[PDB]
Amino acid sequence: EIVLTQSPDTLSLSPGERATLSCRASQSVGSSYFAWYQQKPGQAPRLLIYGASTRATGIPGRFSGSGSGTDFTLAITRVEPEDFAVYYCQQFDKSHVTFGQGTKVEFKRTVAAPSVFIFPPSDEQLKSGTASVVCLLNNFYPREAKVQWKVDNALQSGNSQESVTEQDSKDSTYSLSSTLTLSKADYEKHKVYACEVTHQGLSSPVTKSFNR
Amino acid sequence: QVQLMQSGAEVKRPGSSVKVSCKSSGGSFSDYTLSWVRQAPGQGLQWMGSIVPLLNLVNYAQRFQGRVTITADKSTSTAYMELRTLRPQDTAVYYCAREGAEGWGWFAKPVGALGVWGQGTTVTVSSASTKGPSVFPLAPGTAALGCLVKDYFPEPVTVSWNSGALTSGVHTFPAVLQSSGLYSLSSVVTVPSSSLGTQTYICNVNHKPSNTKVDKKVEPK
Amino acid sequence: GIHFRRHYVRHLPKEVSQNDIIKALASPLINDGMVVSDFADHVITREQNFPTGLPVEPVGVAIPHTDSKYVRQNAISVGILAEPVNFEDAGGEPDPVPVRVVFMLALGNWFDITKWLWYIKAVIQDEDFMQQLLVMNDDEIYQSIYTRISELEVLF
Repeated sequence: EIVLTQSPDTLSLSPGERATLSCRASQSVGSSYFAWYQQKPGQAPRLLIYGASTRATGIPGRFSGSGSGTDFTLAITRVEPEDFAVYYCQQFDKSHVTFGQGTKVEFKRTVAAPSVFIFPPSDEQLKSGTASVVCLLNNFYPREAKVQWKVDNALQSGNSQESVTEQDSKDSTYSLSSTLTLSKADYEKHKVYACEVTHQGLSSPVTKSFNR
Repeated sequence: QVQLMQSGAEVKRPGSSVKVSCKSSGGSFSDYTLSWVRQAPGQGLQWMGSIVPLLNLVNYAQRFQGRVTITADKSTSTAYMELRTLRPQDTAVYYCAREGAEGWGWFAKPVGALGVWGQGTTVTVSSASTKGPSVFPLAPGTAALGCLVKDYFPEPVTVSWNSGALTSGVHTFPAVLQSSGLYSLSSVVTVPSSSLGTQTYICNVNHKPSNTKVDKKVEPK
Repeated sequence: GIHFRRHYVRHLPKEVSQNDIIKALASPLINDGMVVSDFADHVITREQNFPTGLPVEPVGVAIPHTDSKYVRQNAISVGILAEPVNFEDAGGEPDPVPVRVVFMLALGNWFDITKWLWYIKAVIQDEDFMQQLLVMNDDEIYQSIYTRISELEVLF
């Protein structure tokens, strides 16, 4: 089939900059059979450009598609807060449809350090027989942050899960939540529980801990 | 012009089948192609098949190798999508889409690209059975607190704070799938430390699949 | 674009079968390199399990075609029948469509099918023109169809 490769994976810019998205094809696609789509979190995709260069109805003039053969380009002249989303290219030239992997256009702000809060497991949860330790990283940019768990200064691995919120429309920052899962018995055999956080906006790894 | 209304969310066991329907609205039903595109949680779009109802011509993504059957009921203007022998990796949002058209009425020129989309149907494939969540408090310048919504199935869970009267600083994180097959999420809120002793904070958890509604007051230990 | 030559229009005599109709409307496309040599049998095979009879109000219209992999270049072949020849209904009705106008489609992309049914809408729309198709001669039908479809897509 015809493979579509989008570039870049993430585009980080402030409102007002030009946004240029590239879609490369492994074979030539007819311009009549190429289309761009926009998808916001929680919603279905929306048609932006069809026929490689024609705007769908109700799509503002700041969107312009171009290209032919194997190289297609989507341009956004002055990016606006409602233009930040994921964009997919699509072809349907040879009786089959393929999409690109998607390009997330994110709001670019100044570097922001995260606030770290560690939460010991609640009393009613230990009654049930399990111990969950939560490490919260609140309002940071960029998204790239690394959390690490240490019990009695012993690095943990394979017993925790992470979750990152979408970019907040408030301050353009991200938030992260990690959850260290332990049995009730293993939670008693240790004293100190810590979550060490490394981020671009931190001069050194910040550590928040508590004593059981 | 055209509206596509799909059926509700579905929960199925691995190896079973799913029939998603999609009812069309104002506009020629048979003259334009209907397509089905799915999207796994956190991933991209995958085409499954297209159908032209007027000629009853269906074109499939050959990667499914017969696992997909797409039919169209012209009398009720409804298209159907049947995915058999389901695997856990088939968990995705299944979209109904109609190709766009330049103009209006019977002479609207087909465009090819998908201009009209359905709201999407969530299909969860898992061996887990329905379970309501248990809610544990995350007890607390500025301070943080929250509630842990652990061990529930299926998605989704809606979380509010003080019956919606608290929306500043709230962050409900996307749920994680645990090794047991049950989901877990966290909902935190940053508040002033000076309010801890005198401001009530209540996390409202509603799990519609199990009709479970939990209110957990959060206080410092 | 799409190729539409003068010899792609042809009147067919009486007592012709459905297969002879398809074979006759495929000869110009085969001789011009628009399709594979086996294009006639592939259209016959599709029409048997995916009929293309359209119960148009003036006269019956049929649109026999096949998959795109047997098509080299986009073209249409028009055949005017002397007597009504039944093509089973593409809708699903248990009774067929008495057809007098046949459009043999050879498109290179499955997703253009909906766009080519739209071109035939521009020819089918005029009731009086469908009546004239049965009385006009060969070159009269070609000029009228060429210009009517030329108003949008590129021809020849």
